Amino acid sequence: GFYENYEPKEILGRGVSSVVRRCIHKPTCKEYAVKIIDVTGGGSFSAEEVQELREATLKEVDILRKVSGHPNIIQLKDTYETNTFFFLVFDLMKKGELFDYLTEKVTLSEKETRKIMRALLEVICALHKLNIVHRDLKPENILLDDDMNIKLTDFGFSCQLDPGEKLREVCGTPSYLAPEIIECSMNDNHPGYGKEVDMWSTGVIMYTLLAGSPPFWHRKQMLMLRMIMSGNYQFGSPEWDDYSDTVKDLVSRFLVVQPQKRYTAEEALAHPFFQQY
Amino acid sequence: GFYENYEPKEILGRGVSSVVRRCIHKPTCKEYAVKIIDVTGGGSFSAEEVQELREATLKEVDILRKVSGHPNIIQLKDTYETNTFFFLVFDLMKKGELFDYLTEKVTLSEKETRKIMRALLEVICALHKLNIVHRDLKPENILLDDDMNIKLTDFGFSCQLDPGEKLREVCGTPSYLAPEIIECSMNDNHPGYGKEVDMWSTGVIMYTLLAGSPPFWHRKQMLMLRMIMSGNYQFGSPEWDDYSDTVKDLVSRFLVVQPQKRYTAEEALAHPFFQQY
Amino acid sequence: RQMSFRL
Amino acid sequence: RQMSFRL
Ligand SMILES: Nc1ncnc2c1ncn2[C@@H]1O[C@H](COP(=O)(O)OP(=O)(O)OP(=O)(O)O)[C@@H](O)[C@H]1O
Ligand SMILES: Nc1ncnc2c1ncn2[C@@H]1O[C@H](COP(=O)(O)OP(=O)(O)OP(=O)(O)O)[C@@H](O)[C@H]1O
Ligand SMILES: [Mn+2]
Ligand SMILES: [Mn+2]
Ligand SMILES: [Mn+2]
Ligand SMILES: [Mn+2]
Repeated sequence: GFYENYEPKEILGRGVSSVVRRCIHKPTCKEYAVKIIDVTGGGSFSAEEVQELREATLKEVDILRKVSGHPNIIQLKDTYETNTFFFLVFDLMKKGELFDYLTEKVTLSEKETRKIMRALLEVICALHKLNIVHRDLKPENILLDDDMNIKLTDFGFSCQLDPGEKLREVCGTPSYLAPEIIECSMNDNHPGYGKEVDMWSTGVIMYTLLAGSPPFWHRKQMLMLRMIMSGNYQFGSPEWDDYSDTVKDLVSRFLVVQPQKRYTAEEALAHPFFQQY
Repeated sequence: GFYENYEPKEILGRGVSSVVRRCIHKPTCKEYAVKIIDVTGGGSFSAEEVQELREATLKEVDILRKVSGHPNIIQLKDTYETNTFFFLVFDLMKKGELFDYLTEKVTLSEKETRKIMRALLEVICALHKLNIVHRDLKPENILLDDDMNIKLTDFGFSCQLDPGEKLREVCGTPSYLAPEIIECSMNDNHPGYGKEVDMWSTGVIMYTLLAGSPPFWHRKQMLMLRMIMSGNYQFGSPEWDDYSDTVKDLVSRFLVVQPQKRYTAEEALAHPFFQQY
Repeated sequence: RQMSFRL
Repeated sequence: RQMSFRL
């Protein structure tokens, strides 16, 4: 099936239920990246649990097929399935993620940040026109090619919403979580959440590029969550001194607690930071 | 200070507030591993936040100095401090972590598992005699040397308890968390927790080596936490079929919800699995 | 580093 | 992968 067509190489990355490796296509001798997903739960899960994970994986593949073709989104080339594993073959990105890049440069400039955010907002605008929420936006899920162009990946928690539908689950990566998803977990009489969670996360990304660290970074998780819930953050000490007031205005429109008042992708691309007159 | 004595190389690992790199000692030309900790919070934290992180780091160094000398614990060689960073120089472990090892072999045998667990329990027994709790036991924090001997590391959340003292904070890695720490977060009138959380985590480690996956592995975090709280797990389908009833008895004595009934390190080393007569 | 989760 | 946290 997959091992008769491809040859497995080294580990490029790892997830909760997946391992990402470099692989050679036997026929053409070209290199690709393969996500190996274990639906059986490492050693063993229940049949119910297995079906939940098999249905989550098929929705991932579905969104990947719908968004195919966009120049700044990763391309899924070929999928394979067995009773325990799923194999998703993707284009290989040699310069890795935006997280690795940030680690080497510590902080990025206002000009380099405008480049990346203009591309990222364009992708978000496209997805939201189709009613799709990514739901896991972060530096580790944004890859770079040889020309340093961004390529969005990991659509594992993604959803295409129906007219009227709202999501109720608590999922994501802790320091990028919007406050409405955390609100959802403390009150079972909450209305739900929608596409707006992606804009908060976008804001966390943008602040982290410019300052070197995340806006709501704290040692104790309980206080981190209280800080994100109240929107307690700041552009402090010497760090943000070199930066204009326009970038800071844009970041603060993303970091708004009430989702109905938060900026959208369309509105963010119209801001003076990307130009206005 | 640190850059005048050592030369920095590649990234070997990354944490929430730290980056671990390979480095050459200028004078002797020998290779070491250096943990770079940012107390300033990436770009910027508050003065309060900074002092909390600076005091957490100094306690880490303290425990590292107290436990120094044990053959199966990592050795801290040299520390450096500035206003924003902390530099902790350690012995370099070329074969990496037990997590990377597990990924390549998928599952380990009963005999290979007896080797690792006998060593790990010995270290835990030593620490608990000194009243020290590690509080973050997991495959990613257990390193291997050239002879494949285990070396315990990451004492970032560790504590030496006073006569009578109990801990009240919620910290660790989600799938290895004992139920008493999760109980602590839902009821502010709980008595606290102690050294017993390390034994639960030890149990999660042992099951994960043998089966290939963690005992309480589920897609939705809310249900994962309910599963760990109730102790709902199983030795299912074909996975555990090859294994004896003695290993399974030992794992189930670790995975006990009531901490007063849970096995200790001393008791675990006396079990028939490691020998009895 | 930080991974994703499901409650 | 999984990282550590503080509430
Ligand atoms: N196409 C690719 N080319 C190169 N490296 C890749 C590619 N896809 C993924 N990787 C790497 O592997 C990692 C894991 O992939 P992915 O994000 O899809 O896994 P996951 O299990 O869904 O992770 P997460 O914990 O975020 O949910 C990424 O962080 C990235 O570094
Ligand atoms: N002495 C060492 N030699 C080689 N590699 C090392 C060494 N120490 C650490 N590493 C690697 O770097 C990683 C991170 O180190 P460490 O666990 O101390 O960081 P951390 O920030 O405390 O991580 P965590 O998220 O678990 O809290 C480890 O998982 C390991 O792979
Ligand atoms: Mn990912
Ligand atoms: Mn994912
Ligand atoms: Mn660690
Ligand atoms: Mn740690």
